[PDB]
Amino acid sequence: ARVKAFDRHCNMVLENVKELWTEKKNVINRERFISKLFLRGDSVIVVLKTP
Amino acid sequence: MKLVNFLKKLRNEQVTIELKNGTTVWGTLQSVSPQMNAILTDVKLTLPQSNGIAMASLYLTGGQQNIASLQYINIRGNTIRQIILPDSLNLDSLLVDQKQLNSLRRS
Amino acid sequence: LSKYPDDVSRLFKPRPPLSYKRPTDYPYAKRQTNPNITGVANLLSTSLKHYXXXXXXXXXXXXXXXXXXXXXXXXXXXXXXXPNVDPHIKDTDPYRTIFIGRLPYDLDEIELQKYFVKFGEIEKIRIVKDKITQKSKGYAFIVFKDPISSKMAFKEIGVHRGIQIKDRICIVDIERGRTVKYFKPRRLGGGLG
Amino acid sequence: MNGIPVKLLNEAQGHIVSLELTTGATYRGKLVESEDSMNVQLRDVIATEPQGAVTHMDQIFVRGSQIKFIVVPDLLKNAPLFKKNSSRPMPPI
Amino acid sequence: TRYYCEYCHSYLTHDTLSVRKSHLVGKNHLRITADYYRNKARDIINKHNHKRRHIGKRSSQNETLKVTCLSNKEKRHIMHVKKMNQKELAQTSIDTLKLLYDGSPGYSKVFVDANRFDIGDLVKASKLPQRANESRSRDETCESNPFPRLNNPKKLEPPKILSQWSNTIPKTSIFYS
Amino acid sequence: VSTPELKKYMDKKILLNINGSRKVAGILRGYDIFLNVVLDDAMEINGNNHQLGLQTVIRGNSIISLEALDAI
Amino acid sequence: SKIQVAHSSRLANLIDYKLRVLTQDGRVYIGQLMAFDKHMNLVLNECIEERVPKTQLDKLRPLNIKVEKRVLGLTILRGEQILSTVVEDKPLLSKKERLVRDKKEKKQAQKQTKLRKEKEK
RNA sequence: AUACUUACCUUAAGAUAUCAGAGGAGAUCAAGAAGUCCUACUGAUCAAACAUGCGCUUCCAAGAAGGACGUUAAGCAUUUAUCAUUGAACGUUCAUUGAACAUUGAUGCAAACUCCUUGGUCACACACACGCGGAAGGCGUGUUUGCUGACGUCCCUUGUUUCAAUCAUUGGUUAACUGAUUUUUGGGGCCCUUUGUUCUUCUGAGAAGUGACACCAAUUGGUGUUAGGGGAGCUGGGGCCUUUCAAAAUUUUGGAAGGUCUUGGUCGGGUGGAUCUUAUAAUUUUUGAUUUA
Ligand SMILES: [Zn+2]
Repeated sequence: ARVKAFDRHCNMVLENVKELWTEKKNVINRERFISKLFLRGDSVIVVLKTP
Repeated sequence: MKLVNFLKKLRNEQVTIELKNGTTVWGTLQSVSPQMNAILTDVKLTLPQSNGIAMASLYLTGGQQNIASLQYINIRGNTIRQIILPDSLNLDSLLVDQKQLNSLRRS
Repeated sequence: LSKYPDDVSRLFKPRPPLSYKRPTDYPYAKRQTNPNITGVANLLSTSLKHYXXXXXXXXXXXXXXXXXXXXXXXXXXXXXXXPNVDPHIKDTDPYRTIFIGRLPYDLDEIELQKYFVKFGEIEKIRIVKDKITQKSKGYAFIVFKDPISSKMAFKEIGVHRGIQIKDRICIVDIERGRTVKYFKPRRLGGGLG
Repeated sequence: MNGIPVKLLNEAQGHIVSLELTTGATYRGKLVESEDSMNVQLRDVIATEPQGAVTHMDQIFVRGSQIKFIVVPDLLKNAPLFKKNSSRPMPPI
Repeated sequence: TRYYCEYCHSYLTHDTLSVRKSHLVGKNHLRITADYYRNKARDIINKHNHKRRHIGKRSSQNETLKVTCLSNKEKRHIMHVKKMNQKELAQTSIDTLKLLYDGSPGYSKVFVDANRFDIGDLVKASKLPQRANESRSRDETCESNPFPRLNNPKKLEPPKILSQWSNTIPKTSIFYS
Repeated sequence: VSTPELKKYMDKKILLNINGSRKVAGILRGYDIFLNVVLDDAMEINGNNHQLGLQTVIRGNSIISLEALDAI
Repeated sequence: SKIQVAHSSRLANLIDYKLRVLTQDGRVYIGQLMAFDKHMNLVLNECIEERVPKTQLDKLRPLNIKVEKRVLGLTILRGEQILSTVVEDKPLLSKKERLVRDKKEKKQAQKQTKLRKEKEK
């Protein structure tokens, strides 16, 4: 997703969120579109940025 | 610069909240605390497909009879993982931050 | 038992020891969050499958204020580059000028003379006015004939700096428009006190 | 400073408390001294392991941030800490 | 900063650990403390319930019984007697097995209250600071008291009896002492 | 802010339960305001024994509790 | 539970209500909150703590649920290991009764200060 | 209570609505800063308290809700009641040595009885459709303040309710009648768990009072109680009606006054407390090691 704001805590507003994960039991990869999100920086492990 | 003030502009707004547990919560914000203890009236809350601790934490909150419909839930800040705002709301209005503006004029 | 006997025995008389059985949580060996963490480099494909970017427009709203502040400061500096050529300032000695400010509006120039003739003979006097209102602005420029009574008029014990000219305390300086090296007025970021 | 609950824990000194720990262990015994940081020191401690056993420590000192809760005795239900309106007798000068 | 002591209604000008410990061990604090806790309990026991008692709405009420009131002096007297008697029944314990096992080989390790090892180190540590001016322990063996009925012990104490029914006992015991 | 009250345990053999099953027995050489603990002669007890060198210091996050094995 | 909790109340307004606070373990504490703090350390009067067992958890899956209650009475729970709190029963005495009670408490407090001023004389 | 001695300790910071102008701080340089700050200034939004409404909405009597940390109950079904080394017999059994809760349990399924606490067991009425005062929340209007409060009225009654008689006063109609209120007497109902037979004390309903009383420790210290109902005066709010004035095109709006009804009451501070910022996203609660991989 694209980032709207920053925090000291890396609380991040995100706009037009794609999110995607992996159900491993076999595997179904599930995706969800969430347009306006406010994400706490505690869960945030690694922010990678594409050019 | 903290963003809780952003949420403080959101009284009487209808969000969902996904928790660090995996609990999903639907219902309006009445307020929010300094360290993001968000109090929420008119909740119904759901647990997607499972986590046994989350199963207990869901059922035991009363009115389960797996959507649990509850009048009023305070939620602690370090439990709130992510919070989904309504898409009707304009982010260009809210992030302006009159405190940050005044601090720019304070400089 | 603890220090006093009575209520430690009778009143407090605490809880039964409490019934224990098997927990639900995990007994420390497996408190884990998620050691099977993602391997991000696959997702560098899916962003191509994600494929515009929305306008931010709030940092623009703050950036307008920041750019306006820098533009007003630059217009100031343009007024800073743009006082020997000035016709209001008389080409006398700068060391024999005394500046007065914080002046009451209705103060007549003959009274300004009367408060100022005590130290030296005054050569000339310009009280500063608005050019569009013609209200007296509140500051004036005096040149005496010598430097030493301008200095004695600068030395202020029992006299000028603190004198009550028309029921108000005034302020009394040497002229620094000509004299000191870096002087800018109030309009140009400077000014004193 | 403190706030009401850790003031209560400062109040219930020398009386039979019961602590769960985050491990599931519920120590029980007399409360020697609590600190403001909720590190609590206990005496004649009878312990319940997570496995279901019971043992007897003499002298334990459990750290605050692994306390799950603490149970004080019942009477502190009626405590002057809880009085909402007790007025202050002219603070010192 | 300031530590208000709600019992003493005094302040501590700057909180630190040592003035807290020294105050909470202080005898003035313990006295006002004990007064307060006793006081809350005697208030809650004194305080009448006074429920709403929602009276329902109702032939066979033919029998009528006489109530029994008392005088205000008689009320106050019998209430005072009941107060004293509650205070007795709460406080009193039963001695017996202390007085029963008086001569015993290990009485002086087990019932002498801090030689027991389990509660034992308490009563040494729970001893108050003895700053103002002014035990039968493990050393005791069998051969200390060889023959208990040589040096006369007092008899077993005669059992206690309600004075309310003290008039209805067997008059004239068999077998005078 | 307050330094802990381990002053009674200052030289007495204590037994940390560390983390949930680690159990370490030593002598309390030191403590700071975080309950970081310097032990001497640490001897980790598994329910087999394992000695842990001359001095050791143990994180006051990892420490759950500690018992005085020595009498006081 | 049809209790209809106050739509504009937070913790300090929730005082003396009967709560059902829920923790990280999934244990539930039920009782009258009598105090909180900044860190959300609660006291909980007459508290009962309920778990579900691991075995009854199977029945809880997608009904009658043998919750296991121990009785913790006056407990004082911590803000670290909780999740969220809700409200289960309204308090005993109503808003008029609480209001008149607070009036009486304040009058008695002012009177005790008058007695302090008298003993100070 | 006073004196003396000892021990310990002496200050985290800031803000209290927010935004835009009026004016000030009348800005120390030749007409001007920009900004920022304050305010019994005004305007807008927000928050809190109070009052009033909402022909608001929901809940209020053998049973209903909740609980049993009770039993029937060893009810029925299932499972489990250490390891290591050595010897012997045909993996098992026995013996020796060393080390470290509970089977009448535990778990699942119920079912029944008994018991407990709460509630308008209201007022009205007991009938053939398609009421006031309670308790909890939501919305609206109005006032007040921008945090809060601390520090520097009178009378009657308290078992209640109803009915009849007597007497007093007041109003109306033509000494008579009717209505209202008060006092007394008597009867009926309900209730006295008012359990100490009743706001406190005393006496066996009456009397007194509004610092006193009650009580625990050793005159001192501590806690609680000082009430409830009704009426009047006065005051606040709402609704209706009448009059007057203004504005707009007989009507609408606003203000004032009177009457009636209903509800409620009877300036400072190195002070503390509450809320929010900042230290404070590093081991102790809020910037993650509780989806068990
Ligand atoms: Zn004290």
